[PDB]
Amino acid sequence: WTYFGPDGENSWSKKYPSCGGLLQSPIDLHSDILQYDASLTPLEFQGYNLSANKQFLLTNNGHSVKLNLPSDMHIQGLQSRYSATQLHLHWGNPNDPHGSEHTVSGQHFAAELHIVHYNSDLYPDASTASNKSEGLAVLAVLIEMGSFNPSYDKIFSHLQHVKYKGQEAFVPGFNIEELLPERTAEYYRYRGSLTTPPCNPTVLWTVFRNPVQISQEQLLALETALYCTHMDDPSPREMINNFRQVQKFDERLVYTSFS
Amino acid sequence: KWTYFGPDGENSWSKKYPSCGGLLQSPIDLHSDILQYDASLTPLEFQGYNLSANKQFLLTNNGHSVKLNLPSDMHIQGLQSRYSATQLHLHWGNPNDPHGSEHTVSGQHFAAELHIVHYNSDLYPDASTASNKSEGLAVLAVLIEMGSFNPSYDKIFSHLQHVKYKGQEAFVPGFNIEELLPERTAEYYRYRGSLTTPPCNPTVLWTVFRNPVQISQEQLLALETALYCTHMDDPSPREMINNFRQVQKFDRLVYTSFSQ
Ligand SMILES: NS(=O)(=O)c1c(F)c(F)c2c(c1F)N(Cc1ccccc1)CCS2(=O)=O
Ligand SMILES: NS(=O)(=O)c1c(F)c(F)c2c(c1F)N(Cc1ccccc1)CCS2(=O)=O
Ligand SMILES: [Zn+2]
Ligand SMILES: [Zn+2]
Repeated sequence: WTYFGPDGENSWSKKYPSCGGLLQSPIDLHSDILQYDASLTPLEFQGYNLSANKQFLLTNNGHSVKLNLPSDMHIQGLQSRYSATQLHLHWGNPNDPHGSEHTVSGQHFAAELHIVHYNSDLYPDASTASNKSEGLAVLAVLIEMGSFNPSYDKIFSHLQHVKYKGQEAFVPGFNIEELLPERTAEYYRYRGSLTTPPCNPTVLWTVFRNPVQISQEQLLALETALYCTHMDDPSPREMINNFRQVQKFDERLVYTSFS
Repeated sequence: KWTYFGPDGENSWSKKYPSCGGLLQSPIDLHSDILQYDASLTPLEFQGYNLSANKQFLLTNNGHSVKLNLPSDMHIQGLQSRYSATQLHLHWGNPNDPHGSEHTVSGQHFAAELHIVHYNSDLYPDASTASNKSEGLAVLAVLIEMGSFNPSYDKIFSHLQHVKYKGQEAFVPGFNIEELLPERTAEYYRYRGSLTTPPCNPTVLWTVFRNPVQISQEQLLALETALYCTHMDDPSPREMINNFRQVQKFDRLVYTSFSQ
């Protein structure tokens, strides 16, 4: 599967039936469908300050650049503990640098960060949780161009070493909470899906209200550093526009922790 | 049995209709990064759009759409070839969400959208033949906003009660179809795309006018509540609502006849 050509998102449902099922993500977050919910208490990010004496694997899997995370990292404040498994990003391209997955009032942000977690109280690993009730929780950070962000550069400084599918690099531990925006108490919450195959409708989404900033140069590095092909592929593919189009979301609300 | 909702909805169209998962798909979001002025985009001329009020034109519910058939003496000029009209139809949302345009502008949906489908009658004998040929089809799109009552659109909408179910047909007296077009038709977006329904053939030259028209809340509610996708005797009725495809990746630039 890919984000373009004949194996792109309109054809995912062939091999991955859930991609044509219910509860699909991402969606447009717009005023008519928001409803304040006082039950939406602040999350607490535990174990996010990764040991600087450890190394964490960054990979290009051809679909995505991901950073593996340890299972002692978890969200507190949901009904079950959700333990981290990985983070990754989505972006557009230099000619149209608006590649977030979620949109707000119809508008894309430059990019979007996802921190994938699974219900480790109920299930042994994310793979097993992914097709299960209450299985997954993803945190989403909207990214816009602005000042240079030293924390995001702790990932982005490694991207050259994972330019091609199959390449890997080690990242020394840093405080992952530095990638989150201001006022993480303010968020959107809804039940949806993975935004890539297999598109399982098992994700509790938390999209923070406020974006982060990265510089013009950091965004361009993200959009130009990575291919979606192996190094020896005679027909290379840039890793660009790696976001899913928004999905219909009818007769449903997105709950907000803010009014 | 493709639909706009459920296991036969748009993310599954490609399973039966391969072009729906191919290149050059429509509709799209019209936004600054992908627009470019093209001074060659001169005005279209609309010929034979003033249909006689003493003639009548067939309105049909085919289960997927309600279309008004148009006569082949109705043409657009300006395109390399002459294109003849074949039908017009609309796309809309639902009573609780009157946002059902197909194209979006800077990420927003309009209330509804009108499409006037033409085929290259210089080259082909009918629109079905044209539809699998390069630039075989030309579709004009009018964005529709909730606003004032529109008597011209009501010349269509006042018959919808009478084609509520799949297979039903009604006659509409002729009127001037140019009354359905917005102000300043010289200002438009132009791009190469596709049918927005199965079989999604990538054979359409799209012209989306820059300016919307208005129809009233009451006209929208009538449109959004009058029609069914199913036969009159079907025991599992489906309302004809939310009949718009999501916008597609733009794989393209959109050319504008206006520079600002
Ligand atoms: N946006 S997202 O969070 O849905 C998302 C994504 F963008 C991906 F690129 C990928 C995801 C993924 F979630 N997965 C899928 C998955 C997660 C956890 C348990 C099983 C499978 C892993 C394969 S991947 O192609 O690297
Ligand atoms: N928006 S659109 O213009 O692409 C569009 C549409 F919305 C439809 F609902 C339908 C279309 C159609 F174009 N056709 C398709 C076609 C046209 C002309 C030659 C052959 C096939 C007829 C079948 S339909 O399902 O009534
Ligand atoms: Zn993601
Ligand atoms: Zn149409």
